[PDB]
Amino acid sequence: AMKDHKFWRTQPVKDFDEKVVEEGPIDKPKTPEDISDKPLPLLSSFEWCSIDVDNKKQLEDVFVLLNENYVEDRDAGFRFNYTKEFFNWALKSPGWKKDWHIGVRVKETQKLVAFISAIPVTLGVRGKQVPSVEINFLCVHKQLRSKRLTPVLIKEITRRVNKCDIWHALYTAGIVLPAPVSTCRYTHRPLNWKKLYEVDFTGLPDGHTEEDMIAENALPAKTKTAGLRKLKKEDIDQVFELFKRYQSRFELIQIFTKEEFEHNFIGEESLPLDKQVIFSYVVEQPDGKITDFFSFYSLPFTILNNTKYKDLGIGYLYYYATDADFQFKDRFDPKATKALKTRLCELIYDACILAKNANMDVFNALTSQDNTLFLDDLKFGPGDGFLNFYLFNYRAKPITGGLNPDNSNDIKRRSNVGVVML
Ligand SMILES: CCCCCCCCCCCCCC(=O)SCCNC(=O)CCNC(=O)[C@@H](O)C(C)(C)COP(=O)(O)OP(=O)(O)OC[C@H]1O[C@@H](n2cnc3c(N)ncnc32)[C@H](O)[C@@H]1OP(=O)(O)O
Repeated sequence: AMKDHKFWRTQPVKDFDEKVVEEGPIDKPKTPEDISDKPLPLLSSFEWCSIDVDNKKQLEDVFVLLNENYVEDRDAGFRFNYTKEFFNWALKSPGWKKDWHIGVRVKETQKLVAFISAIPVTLGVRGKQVPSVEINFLCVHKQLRSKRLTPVLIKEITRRVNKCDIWHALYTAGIVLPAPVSTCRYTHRPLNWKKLYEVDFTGLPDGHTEEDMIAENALPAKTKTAGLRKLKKEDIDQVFELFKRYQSRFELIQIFTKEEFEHNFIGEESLPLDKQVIFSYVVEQPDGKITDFFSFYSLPFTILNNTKYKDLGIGYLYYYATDADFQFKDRFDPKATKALKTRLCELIYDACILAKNANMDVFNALTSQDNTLFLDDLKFGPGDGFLNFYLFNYRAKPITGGLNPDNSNDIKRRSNVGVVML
């Protein structure tokens, strides 16, 4: 499908199979002065609204809307379980504005029925510094589906961001839209097999007993990497530089500021185990040097119609970095690769141990970054979904997603996608 995109055919996006030769903005430059200060027209019975994350009730309508409508099928037996903690983390990064957390409420009932948010970030695209925004959490109520409300949400958010002189954005989607700059596959590492099976999230291959599977996926109780501990504010300067250094190898990344970095990796203090969102770890050597860093975040699902379970823990491998190959000049030097693979397999194995001990039931990871070096060895099984990466108002050459043409993990090129979207 290439011409049947009534809305996207009108937007400044790359075209399918387009041979990019000059990367960069698509539309001719504009000024925030050429941008209407008035919110786009909306269906007579609807009205725009600005969700204040700092408001209990308002933030609540957001995750209630998303929880009830994020899954496409009432018979699924499961639902997303966004929390106030999750959104406080994801929506309050430095530079955020209530004006960019947009919703659509029914005038009469004031019911939230749509939502979409943007957060400002600096994107690094093949070395190019691009002030942008990341769009996420787009959601339209099930009763308002196939009515083409989405394009209006997109256009209204594009306007508010443009009025602030920001002209680009990164967004991801499982569905195929005009020219993705990259595609990655999802993988799942069973941490609590028995429960995943009982809530029907994994199968039992013919020839295998439930005992085979449990033993096969059984994990040690304690981590193994020496010097491994939780990230602390004291560590920020070192970890930040280590991260930036490692990240520079990728072609698509978010260029954090120390402030953004700290907000993103050290969560809200005083949160119970069962409510904690971000989990960041570091490895410190006897000389005080920080040589490793990895993180994962929690986003549970609510389980339905089950007498034994009503919640499913889901950990998502996030950002990480290590100096394991800083000794070699060329990332793809087979020696640099071997050294990096051995370290990542070690660090991420401990990550699975930490996620399981944190009561995560399954561990999710994409084939982005250098993930394919450890994915198969650490038993992250091939998932059924794929994630396409896109750039609004920006034309860029294709970036490796860590997949072979047959959808298997490309362990030799890995991926040049360094950003991890929520
Ligand atoms: C510089 C500043 C710019 C900032 C803006 C950046 C732009 C990018 C922002 C995009 C945010 C993405 C980041 C995330 O949050 S991706 C996560 C989105 N959420 C979910 O997948 C879970 C729940 N799903 C829903 O609520 C769906 O029903 C949605 C709302 C997604 C579609 O509701 P609906 O089924 O009732 O469709 P429609 O009748 O309103 O309208 C259909 C039109 O919209 C296009 N469409 C559908 N889904 C997506 C999607 N995920 N990205 C981009 N476009 C999408 C579609 O191709 C069609 O246009 P066209 O093919 O005919 O031309």
